[PDB]
Amino acid sequence: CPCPGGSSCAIVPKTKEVVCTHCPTGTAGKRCELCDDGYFGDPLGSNGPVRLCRPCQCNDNIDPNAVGNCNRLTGECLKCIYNTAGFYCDRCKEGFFGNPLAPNPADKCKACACNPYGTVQQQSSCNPVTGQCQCLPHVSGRDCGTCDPGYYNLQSGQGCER
Amino acid sequence: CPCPGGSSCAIVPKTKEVVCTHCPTGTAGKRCELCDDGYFGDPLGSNGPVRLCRPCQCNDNIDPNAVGNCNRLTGECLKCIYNTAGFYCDRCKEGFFGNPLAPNPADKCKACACNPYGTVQQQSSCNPVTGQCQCLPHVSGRDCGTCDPGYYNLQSGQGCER
Amino acid sequence: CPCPGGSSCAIVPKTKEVVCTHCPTGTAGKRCELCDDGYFGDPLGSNGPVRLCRPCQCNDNIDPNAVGNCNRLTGECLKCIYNTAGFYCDRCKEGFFGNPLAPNPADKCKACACNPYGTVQQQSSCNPVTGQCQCLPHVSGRDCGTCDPGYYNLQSGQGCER
Amino acid sequence: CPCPGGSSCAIVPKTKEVVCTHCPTGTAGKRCELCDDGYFGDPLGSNGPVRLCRPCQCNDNIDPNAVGNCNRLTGECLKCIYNTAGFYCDRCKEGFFGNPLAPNPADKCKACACNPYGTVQQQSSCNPVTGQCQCLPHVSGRDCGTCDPGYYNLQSGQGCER
Repeated sequence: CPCPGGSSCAIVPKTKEVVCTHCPTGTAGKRCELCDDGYFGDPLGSNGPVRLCRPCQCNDNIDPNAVGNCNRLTGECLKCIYNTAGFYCDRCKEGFFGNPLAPNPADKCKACACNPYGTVQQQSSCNPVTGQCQCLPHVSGRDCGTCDPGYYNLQSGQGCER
Repeated sequence: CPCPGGSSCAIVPKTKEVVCTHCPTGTAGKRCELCDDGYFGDPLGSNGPVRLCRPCQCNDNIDPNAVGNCNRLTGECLKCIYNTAGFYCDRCKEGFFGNPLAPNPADKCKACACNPYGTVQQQSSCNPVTGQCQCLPHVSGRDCGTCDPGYYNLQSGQGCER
Repeated sequence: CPCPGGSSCAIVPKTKEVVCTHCPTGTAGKRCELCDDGYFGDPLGSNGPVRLCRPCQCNDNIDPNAVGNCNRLTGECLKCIYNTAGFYCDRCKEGFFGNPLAPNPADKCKACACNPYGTVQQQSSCNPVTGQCQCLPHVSGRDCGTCDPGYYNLQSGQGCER
Repeated sequence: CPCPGGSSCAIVPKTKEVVCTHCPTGTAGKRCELCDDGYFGDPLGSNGPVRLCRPCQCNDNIDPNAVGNCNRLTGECLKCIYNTAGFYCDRCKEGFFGNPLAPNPADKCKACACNPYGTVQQQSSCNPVTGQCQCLPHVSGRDCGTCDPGYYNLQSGQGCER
């Protein structure tokens, strides 16, 4: 059998070709040349040096029971949860802010929720760490949703006036 | 239905009791009061404050396709792979050394392999970072497997002599 | 000069010995054979293979402005702050509980504060994750500080009685 | 003294204004309203909620002995070393590839070194994980520096020909 240590093989009938069957854990493919789902690397050096298959590294921000969580070759996370994003689920989705590495799911990424009347050009994204939205003149609040004390007419859509 | 948002329920016949069926993702149990496998927390505050279920945090040193990787309540990792160990797969098994957080599986934890003739009291464990074994007099090497230059008789089991 | 690339040296007068002076960043010592404070490794392979000096890895739980934060050879963290502890400031001090890796200093490690009247054998340590103290009969609360509903006399020091 | 617990203060002569002097560790400023260098947060809630000052979180890819390693308000890493980059020194500089989180400084980020004759449009950047450069027709190698077996003339600057 043209398969790694442990792998048994089978002569398929539907085309008459041999394929590996008990590929070592972490690898898959007809020759156990691919990494299994949930893993990434290049077990047989098919595309560069040999890279042992290892579990995806997505800062624990992926569903353990989902499939296709990461690119089997590069390790790029594909199914980041909790509104996280980035190559390794280490950023927040655009329009969100917080700390993707915060251990409690609720504290990872919260929506910017920028008030459209007070935010410059009605932007939907805010500072990624503080969440501060970019406010029009004399508007205040993280979401730019209220006028500064003594100013009025937020709905002017151009800042508050005295 | 006495179940969280989304969960449907079913009146079982075999005892005539209702149980939840479409528990929100991450939770499980007849009332979706437990965290699903691969997750940990306390969704309904059954044993302390409410703790949203989150994927186990085992420094990516657990098989994504195994079950029971961590304690569903505390998050303690139970099935650490690559010879890693510790509460969160952040140490190496006893008798191993290296860096459990090293990204390549081969560089995480290697066996001490202390030479029994040169190691003090025939110990099997070595320094967890350097891997240095504790050597008898005039013995050298990480594994204490050879005499210092000019000394002889390692098999004396008491160090080399001149 | 018997010193690495860049290092200049000086013939000291007080004993008449040469010593290196502009050791490359991260290293120190008369021959730049040690790693500088805040770093760990073995730049010249003086005690095993060459290990480039790198900043201590203490999960950001060390004072950036303190000295001696980690062992210059092994990297073992020595001055863990915020009540954190363990080889790499990845555990909580004994008698504390929480998540040493929690990003907010206040959420890392909190004191067990076990009530001495309700805790078994007056223990001071609690579960490292939940903080639950070990309670005597019919005593409840994380700190074991109150009787179960309908029980009395916590100060009995043996659990509450009906 | 208009200063936090522990801080003493001084009436300066050069303008006659009081300023705090023994600010609690991690904070600084005339009112201990700023986080000290090497730290980030908002101790007194001067720009949003109170955020305890904590050491910069730059994946240990910053010089412990440098100043201004991170933004005192947001925590954005400013002086990433070892060719690392990104908000938290968690990417590699452009034109580099590897794993910024690799514990050995040498394995973090290596230069793409794309061969200009074999790389498409003479690009200098390569795949961030594999380092593979984008090669012209019939050119091979990570750096696109040699022709496929049986092809010739790499210096054509358009791929090799048979």
